[PDB]
Amino acid sequence: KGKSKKWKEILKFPHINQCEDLRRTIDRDYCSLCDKQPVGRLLFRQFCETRPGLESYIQFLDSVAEYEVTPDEKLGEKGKEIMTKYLTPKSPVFITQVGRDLVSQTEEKLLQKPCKELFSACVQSVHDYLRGEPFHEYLDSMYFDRFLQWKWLERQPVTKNTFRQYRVLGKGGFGEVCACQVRATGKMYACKRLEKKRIKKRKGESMALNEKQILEKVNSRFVVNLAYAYETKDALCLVLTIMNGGDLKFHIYNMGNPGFEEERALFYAAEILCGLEDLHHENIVYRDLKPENILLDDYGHIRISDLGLAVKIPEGDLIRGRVGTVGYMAPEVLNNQRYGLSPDYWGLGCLIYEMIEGQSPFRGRKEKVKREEVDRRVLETEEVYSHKFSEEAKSICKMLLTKDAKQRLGCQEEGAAEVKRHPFFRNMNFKRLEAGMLDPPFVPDPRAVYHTDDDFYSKFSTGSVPIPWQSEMIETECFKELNVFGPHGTLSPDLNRSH
Ligand SMILES: CC1=C(C(=O)Nc2ccc3[nH]ncc3c2)[C@H](c2ccc(F)c(C(=O)NCc3ccccn3)c2)NC(=O)N1
Repeated sequence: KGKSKKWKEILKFPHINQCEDLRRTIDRDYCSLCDKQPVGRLLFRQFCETRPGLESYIQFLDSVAEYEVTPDEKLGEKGKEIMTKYLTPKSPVFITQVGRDLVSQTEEKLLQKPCKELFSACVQSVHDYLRGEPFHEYLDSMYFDRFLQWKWLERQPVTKNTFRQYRVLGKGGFGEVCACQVRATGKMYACKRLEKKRIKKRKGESMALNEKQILEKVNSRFVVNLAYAYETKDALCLVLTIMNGGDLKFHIYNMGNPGFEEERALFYAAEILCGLEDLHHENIVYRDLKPENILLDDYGHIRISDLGLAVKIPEGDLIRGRVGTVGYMAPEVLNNQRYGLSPDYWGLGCLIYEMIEGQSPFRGRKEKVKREEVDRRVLETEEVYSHKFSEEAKSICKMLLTKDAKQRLGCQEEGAAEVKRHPFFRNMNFKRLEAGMLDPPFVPDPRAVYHTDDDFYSKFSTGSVPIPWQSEMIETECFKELNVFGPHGTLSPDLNRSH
């Protein structure tokens, strides 16, 4: 399925003794090793399936997975099924390490009205059990041994020969993004290639590193994810979630009637709002919200896709910096004031207005107007609203485009939640949107085609990102095919240490 012919050789396990060094120097943390890291999760689960009794605790955990995705109308029926499979005195798969005391509390919260995070405490205590003896036993096992081999692979050098590069997907001041493919696994990504020459000439180091490190640590369904970072002779590359559906600028202006139906604009706004929330949760200010930085995936969901201008603000501090794009810079930025998260709500106002109207609020579409004058309109004029806005669209745009940062919607104690409560979004179910369970109102046509250096370079090129790399191995069935053990209760050669 797009894999090279030698992929099994490329991904050949190392012998287990070559992982001696890893064994000594890996934090032996349950949540990370048996839940968060996806290959570690599967291996810990495999191990459990060989110990009489533990497959109950995992079956239960899967049953709750299914519950947390179950709708409200059927939350009761499913809650009752789980109760009489796993938790009662008489249940067939009784789990004893969840208190009867907690069973009691949970029955009472149940018979009232089922609350999506109902088994909050029961899942917790289950993990409290699994992290003791079972986990420590897992560490003794063949199955962790195998995890270390997977980890070994995860850390192998990444170079341009790990990938193949195809069509250009997008372009910018500092380089271009192409569709690329991992040779060994066939998985598709987008490779953002930044010429070393341009970075140095423009002193773009900070921006490049900021972007890499922020994409590395953010994990949001509304922001492109980072899977690899590496260097070539002439470039620095980021391998990112592939977004094949075009950017919002294109979609806005690709019609008689530039501008969307409110339904659709609402929807994008909500997803972008969530994206902003995820970044703010980490104290990142984005600073460059504009339609060309939002892209669609194949299903019509969006992600914030460029973070060159984003920056981490230490807790309890403000930053200075007159950066951004003309027409999308907030007054406090244009005035070179110190600011925090506020400019992003300004940008969100700009995006909603433009999605509805088909034009920046301070700038006609294809209007010959100079930077100086746009900046002037941003600071000195109020924006106008046409017949195209419902009252609630108008309301939210004005509230987000309040010139004073301190008084602007989204910049109070509730943060983003205040924006989610605005009537404009009165129909939108955010919990489901945040869980990826709302279908978008438009699916894109797949038929369209739209010295101090060296130090910086080593900090940039860290290789594979652990969790994305493991998901890749699973998703592409490299895990399933290669994760084989010795036959009939023995060790495979890669695991024998007499070798
Ligand atoms: C979103 C976006 C570009 C883009 O297409 N990015 C992109 C990102 C992830 C992706 N996955 N699938 C397609 C895809 C496309 C495109 C672009 C492409 C390559 C670039 F290098 C830049 C670019 O220069 N961005 C600014 C920057 C400055 C400093 C450090 C890093 N970045 C912009 N132009 C733009 O204004 N925004």
